[PDB]
Amino acid sequence: PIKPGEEVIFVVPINKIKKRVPRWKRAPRAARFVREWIARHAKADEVIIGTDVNEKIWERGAEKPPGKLRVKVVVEESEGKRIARVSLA
Amino acid sequence: KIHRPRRGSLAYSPRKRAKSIVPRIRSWPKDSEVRMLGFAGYKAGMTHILMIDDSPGLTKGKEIFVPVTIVEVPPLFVYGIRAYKQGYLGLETATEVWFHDLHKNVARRIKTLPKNYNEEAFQAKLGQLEDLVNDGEIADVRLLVHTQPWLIGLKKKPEVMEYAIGGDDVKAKFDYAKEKIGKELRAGEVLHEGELLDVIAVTKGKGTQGPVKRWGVKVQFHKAQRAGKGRHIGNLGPWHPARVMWTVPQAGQMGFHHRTEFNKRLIAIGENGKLVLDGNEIEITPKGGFPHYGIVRSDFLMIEGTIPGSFKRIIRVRPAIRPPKKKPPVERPQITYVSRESKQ
Amino acid sequence: ARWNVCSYCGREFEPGTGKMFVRNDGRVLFFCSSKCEKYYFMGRNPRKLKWTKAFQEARLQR
RNA sequence: GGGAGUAGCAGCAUAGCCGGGUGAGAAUCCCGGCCGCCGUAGGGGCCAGGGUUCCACGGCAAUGUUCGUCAGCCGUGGGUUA
RNA sequence: AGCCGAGGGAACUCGGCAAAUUGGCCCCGUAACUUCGGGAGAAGGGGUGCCUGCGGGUGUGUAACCCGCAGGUCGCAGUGAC
RNA sequence: CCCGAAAACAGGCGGCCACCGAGGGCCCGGGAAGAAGACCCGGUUGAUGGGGCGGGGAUGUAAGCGGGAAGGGAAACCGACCCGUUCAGUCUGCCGCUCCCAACAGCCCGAGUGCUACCGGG
Ligand SMILES: [Zn+2]
Repeated sequence: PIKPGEEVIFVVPINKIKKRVPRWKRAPRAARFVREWIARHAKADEVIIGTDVNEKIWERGAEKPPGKLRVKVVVEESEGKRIARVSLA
Repeated sequence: KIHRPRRGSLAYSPRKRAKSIVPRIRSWPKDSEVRMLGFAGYKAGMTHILMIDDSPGLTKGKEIFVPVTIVEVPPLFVYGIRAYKQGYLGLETATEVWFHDLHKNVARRIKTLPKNYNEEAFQAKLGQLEDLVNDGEIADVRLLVHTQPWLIGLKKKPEVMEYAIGGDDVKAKFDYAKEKIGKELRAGEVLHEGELLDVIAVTKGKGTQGPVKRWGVKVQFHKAQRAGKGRHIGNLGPWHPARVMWTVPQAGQMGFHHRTEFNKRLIAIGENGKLVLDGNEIEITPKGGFPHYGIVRSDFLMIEGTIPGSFKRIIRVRPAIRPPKKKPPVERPQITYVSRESKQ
Repeated sequence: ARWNVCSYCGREFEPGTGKMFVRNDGRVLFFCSSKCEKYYFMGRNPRKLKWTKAFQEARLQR
């Protein structure tokens, strides 16, 4: 899969879970979507999201999260388990 | 008292999900032309044309507006011949012969294909079938067919079907079949331009629905709307008989029903995705493609009006079993315009 | 098979579409879409909108 | 006992998320930040009535409409000066 | 519990129940009848934003609060939401 | 025309396994299907979802920069709005190309015994 050291740009589509959820619960769902998307695509078993990504998502409230996030993903190996660290771009 | 007709038809009951997605043809017409009595394809989209009216009735000889459904039809592969005999009640299968070299993707539907089965054995089995058909124990002959979606890029898992042949005799039918097995059929070899067709398919799914939408029940008065019973019916029945009858409108599955439609005129059969008007060659695929269906590549039919089903669904056409006495002619009507503009 | 011309945004639109509006004085108008018709009867000026042709006809008069 | 592992734990103020910790154990306990409700009252003060409910340390059998390492709950020791 | 609905406009119903219409301020103009106090906000009509400016009242006031007018311009809509 | 092998004479044909293993389910990526179940297409013999590149569509010409503007002020300068850069910018629950990321790793159900009374070969 993606090599540990090298940092990759991913674009997370949040437009997908919109209309799956009530309007007032879209940002809390978008967070979990980011987590799962990044885990699946990095083949990671743990994920660590930044306060900057969170504050980006909640920039406008609980009703209008961005339709596409653009994140940088860098991976670490510790005890034979992959761990992603997510930042903005 | 006051009278009105009942709400809905009892002729399409039980209104239940279809046993299969591939439709089923129960009856076949009386044709003399020895030919296959049908074809199959995949539905692409709708558009409109303008044509000079050929059909009887005022509006004949004028320029009118005609909506049109495009049906994509790659060739079929004929892989089987199947005989039927007469039993105590009705027909019953008697023998089958298959072709030996079949595509690698047919095992996506028929997992258990034969192992040795070379041409030697194929020809021997054919001979047995012929020596049986020349005896007299035979009642009719049919062909076994499969589709080839790999050509248009739609899918790989194919569809398998059984079609009939025209004529009062069986040895002419066997000659036709023996000539056709192992090869491909194109729609121009079978269907004519101007025929009336019956279309057969499975309709779109709507889900579980209530009686207002599923049977045409009238919404109730605004006081009942404020009481909690607007989209409900009033009565499940009387006191005696002391049970609910099957004729009382209830909720349940709406859509995904096996339907048929009569007398849809075939207007044009095209080749390689283009329509050659009298003057010049033209394309049918609109700007930006069809919504929910891409570009048309192989072959296609223009059908007058509407047909049952969603876009990428499998359709089956046959020549009309219930035609009128005043038929329109069999020839491509004069077309003056075809819409290629964006349909999305 | 005549291609008709919108009286709001000036473009040619295809057979089997659009609208004709008739006034009680016999004058006629053609409309390609719901938008052009609504803007007309609402009172908007197509001469300020860069997606019409009245815009170029005015660009001249500048 | 069956009803039944069902109804109800919606409606009048729809609120939580990221990071860190403590711990056998954390949707719900603590710290930070983001996002939000009230805002001539859901803020601030004080009668009657209640009577220790106040405070700190230690706990989780039971109570708390869920969990709970929390608590107006349980244990020990304190606290009201004209 | 709420938002919009083409064309018709109470044909619905015991019944125009429910919903919708109107809506602030300035100016003009306002009936029958009357216990001459009222009716009366009767009714009916026009206007209303932003910008650039000019004047008036009280006041020592290029402090403060109020009152009139012209011109330019944007929009389907200027008590633009409440 | 619609339903229909639970039609108790509980059917007919073709083919594959049994006398390790034919087939099937879970699982993964999605919807043309959907209250749970079921159904359909795909799973590296690969364009199923995302991305990037382009096509088509919806609104209606972005910010910044430059010039003008009723009128005001000694002058510098204010100034609602207008023109140009600009069929622009933003968006796409639509199509196409392209293996750049992910459809991996696997796990379970599974027919398989016989007798007299026999039918037609041995
Ligand atoms: Zn127009």
